[PDB]
Amino acid sequence: ACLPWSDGPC
Repeated sequence: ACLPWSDGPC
């Protein structure tokens, strides 16, 4: 699950 400050490849 993508990160808040580092979403990335969801």
